[PDB]
Amino acid sequence: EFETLEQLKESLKKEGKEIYDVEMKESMREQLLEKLPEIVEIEISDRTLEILVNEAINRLKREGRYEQIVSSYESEEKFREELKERILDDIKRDRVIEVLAQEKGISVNDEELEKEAEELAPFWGISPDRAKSLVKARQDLREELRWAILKRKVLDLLLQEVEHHHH
Repeated sequence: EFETLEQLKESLKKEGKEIYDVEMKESMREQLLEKLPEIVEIEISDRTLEILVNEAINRLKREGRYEQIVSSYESEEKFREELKERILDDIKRDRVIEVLAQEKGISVNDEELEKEAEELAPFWGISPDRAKSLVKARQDLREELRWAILKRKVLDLLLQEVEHHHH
Protein backbone atom coordinates (compact mmCIF):
# COMPACT_ATOMS: atom_id res chain seq x y z
CA GLU A 1 0.00 0.00 0.00
CA PHE A 2 0.91 3.68 -0.30
CA GLU A 3 3.47 5.17 2.08
CA THR A 4 3.30 8.84 1.07
CA LEU A 5 0.61 11.28 -0.05
CA GLU A 6 2.63 11.86 -3.21
CA GLN A 7 2.47 8.17 -4.15
CA LEU A 8 -1.28 8.22 -3.56
CA LYS A 9 -1.82 11.28 -5.75
CA GLU A 10 0.26 9.70 -8.51
CA SER A 11 -2.08 6.68 -8.53
CA LEU A 12 -5.01 9.03 -9.13
CA LYS A 13 -3.59 10.47 -12.35
CA LYS A 14 -5.78 10.11 -15.43
CA GLU A 15 -4.93 10.38 -19.12
CA GLY A 16 -6.82 11.69 -22.13
CA LYS A 17 -10.61 11.62 -22.41
CA GLU A 18 -11.35 9.95 -19.07
CA ILE A 19 -10.08 13.07 -17.32
CA TYR A 20 -13.19 15.01 -18.31
CA ASP A 21 -15.67 12.93 -16.33
CA VAL A 22 -18.68 14.88 -15.06
CA GLU A 23 -18.69 12.72 -11.92
CA MET A 24 -15.12 13.80 -11.16
CA LYS A 25 -16.11 15.23 -7.78
CA GLU A 26 -17.84 12.18 -6.29
CA SER A 27 -15.71 9.52 -8.01
CA MET A 28 -12.28 10.99 -7.19
CA ARG A 29 -13.27 11.86 -3.62
CA GLU A 30 -14.38 8.27 -3.07
CA GLN A 31 -11.09 6.67 -4.14
CA LEU A 32 -9.12 9.39 -2.38
CA LEU A 33 -10.94 8.75 0.90
CA GLU A 34 -10.54 5.00 0.51
CA LYS A 35 -6.76 5.21 0.14
CA LEU A 36 -5.99 7.97 2.64
CA PRO A 37 -5.87 5.62 5.67
CA GLU A 38 -2.83 3.92 4.12
CA ILE A 39 -0.48 6.86 4.67
CA VAL A 40 -0.84 7.18 8.43
CA GLU A 41 -0.24 5.06 11.53
CA ILE A 42 -2.43 5.08 14.64
CA GLU A 43 -1.33 3.60 17.96
CA ILE A 44 -4.57 2.62 19.70
CA SER A 45 -5.57 -0.36 21.88
CA ASP A 46 -7.58 -3.25 20.50
CA ARG A 47 -9.82 -2.74 23.51
CA THR A 48 -10.70 0.79 22.36
CA LEU A 49 -11.64 -0.62 18.95
CA GLU A 50 -13.78 -3.36 20.54
CA ILE A 51 -15.64 -0.64 22.43
CA LEU A 52 -16.18 1.43 19.28
CA VAL A 53 -17.45 -1.64 17.44
CA ASN A 54 -20.01 -2.25 20.21
CA GLU A 55 -21.24 1.32 20.11
CA ALA A 56 -21.65 1.18 16.32
CA ILE A 57 -23.62 -2.05 16.66
CA ASN A 58 -25.77 -0.63 19.44
CA ARG A 59 -26.55 2.30 17.16
CA LEU A 60 -27.48 -0.05 14.31
CA LYS A 61 -29.76 -1.90 16.73
CA ARG A 62 -31.46 1.37 17.68
CA GLU A 63 -31.96 2.17 13.99
CA GLY A 64 -33.38 -1.30 13.40
CA ARG A 65 -30.80 -2.15 10.76
CA TYR A 66 -28.48 -4.47 12.66
CA GLU A 67 -29.97 -7.88 11.89
CA GLN A 68 -30.39 -7.12 8.19
CA ILE A 69 -26.71 -6.16 8.05
CA VAL A 70 -25.18 -8.86 10.23
CA SER A 71 -27.29 -11.49 8.45
CA SER A 72 -25.44 -10.74 5.21
CA TYR A 73 -22.23 -11.88 6.88
CA GLU A 74 -21.19 -15.46 7.69
CA SER A 75 -21.34 -14.65 11.40
CA GLU A 76 -21.46 -11.80 13.89
CA GLU A 77 -17.78 -12.42 14.62
CA LYS A 78 -16.93 -11.78 10.97
CA PHE A 79 -19.05 -8.63 10.94
CA ARG A 80 -17.34 -7.30 14.06
CA GLU A 81 -13.93 -7.98 12.49
CA GLU A 82 -14.91 -6.02 9.38
CA LEU A 83 -16.46 -3.18 11.35
CA LYS A 84 -13.32 -2.93 13.48
CA GLU A 85 -11.15 -2.44 10.41
CA ARG A 86 -13.61 0.11 8.98
CA ILE A 87 -13.58 2.04 12.25
CA LEU A 88 -9.79 2.00 12.42
CA ASP A 89 -9.71 3.26 8.84
CA ASP A 90 -12.12 6.09 9.75
CA ILE A 91 -9.92 7.10 12.68
CA LYS A 92 -6.88 7.13 10.40
CA ARG A 93 -8.74 9.00 7.68
CA ASP A 94 -9.96 11.70 10.04
CA ARG A 95 -6.46 12.20 11.45
CA VAL A 96 -5.00 12.53 7.92
CA ILE A 97 -7.70 15.02 6.91
CA GLU A 98 -7.26 17.09 10.06
CA VAL A 99 -3.48 17.19 9.62
CA LEU A 100 -3.73 18.14 5.95
CA ALA A 101 -6.11 20.96 6.86
CA GLN A 102 -3.56 22.26 9.35
CA GLU A 103 -0.69 21.85 6.91
CA LYS A 104 -2.63 23.64 4.17
CA GLY A 105 -3.92 26.47 6.35
CA ILE A 106 -7.55 25.49 5.76
CA SER A 107 -10.27 26.39 8.27
CA VAL A 108 -14.02 27.10 8.48
CA ASN A 109 -15.68 30.37 9.51
CA ASP A 110 -19.22 31.29 10.62
CA GLU A 111 -20.00 32.66 7.18
CA GLU A 112 -19.29 29.23 5.71
CA LEU A 113 -21.27 27.49 8.45
CA GLU A 114 -24.21 29.79 7.79
CA LYS A 115 -24.11 29.20 4.03
CA GLU A 116 -24.00 25.44 4.48
CA ALA A 117 -26.89 25.51 6.92
CA GLU A 118 -28.91 27.46 4.35
CA GLU A 119 -28.22 24.81 1.71
CA LEU A 120 -29.11 21.95 4.05
CA ALA A 121 -32.36 23.57 5.16
CA PRO A 122 -34.57 22.23 2.33
CA PHE A 123 -33.27 18.71 2.91
CA TRP A 124 -33.96 19.04 6.62
CA GLY A 125 -37.44 20.29 5.76
CA ILE A 126 -37.01 23.60 7.58
CA SER A 127 -36.44 27.26 6.75
CA PRO A 128 -32.91 28.62 6.19
CA ASP A 129 -33.30 30.78 9.27
CA ARG A 130 -34.41 27.77 11.31
CA ALA A 131 -31.38 25.80 10.11
CA LYS A 132 -28.93 28.59 10.93
CA SER A 133 -30.45 28.94 14.41
CA LEU A 134 -30.15 25.21 15.10
CA VAL A 135 -26.48 25.29 14.16
CA LYS A 136 -25.93 28.35 16.34
CA ALA A 137 -27.71 26.66 19.25
CA ARG A 138 -26.33 23.11 19.07
CA GLN A 139 -22.58 22.63 19.50
CA ASP A 140 -22.72 18.99 18.40
CA LEU A 141 -24.43 19.90 15.12
CA ARG A 142 -22.08 22.85 14.63
CA GLU A 143 -18.98 20.65 15.05
CA GLU A 144 -20.39 18.13 12.56
CA LEU A 145 -21.09 20.82 9.97
CA ARG A 146 -17.69 22.44 10.47
CA TRP A 147 -15.96 19.10 9.95
CA ALA A 148 -18.06 18.26 6.89
CA ILE A 149 -17.08 21.56 5.29
CA LEU A 150 -13.40 21.25 6.24
CA LYS A 151 -13.16 17.68 4.95
CA ARG A 152 -14.79 18.62 1.64
CA LYS A 153 -12.37 21.50 1.15
CA VAL A 154 -9.33 19.35 1.92
CA LEU A 155 -10.46 16.58 -0.44
CA ASP A 156 -11.24 19.04 -3.25
CA LEU A 157 -7.84 20.72 -2.88
CA LEU A 158 -6.02 17.39 -3.05
CA LEU A 159 -7.94 16.31 -6.15
CA GLN A 160 -7.18 19.63 -7.82
CA GLU A 161 -3.48 19.01 -7.15
CA VAL A 162 -3.44 15.78 -9.18
CA GLU A 163 -1.59 16.48 -12.44
CA HIS A 164 -3.40 14.49 -15.14
CA HIS A 165 -1.98 13.48 -18.52
CA HIS A 166 -3.75 15.82 -20.93
CA HIS A 167 -3.64 15.02 -24.65
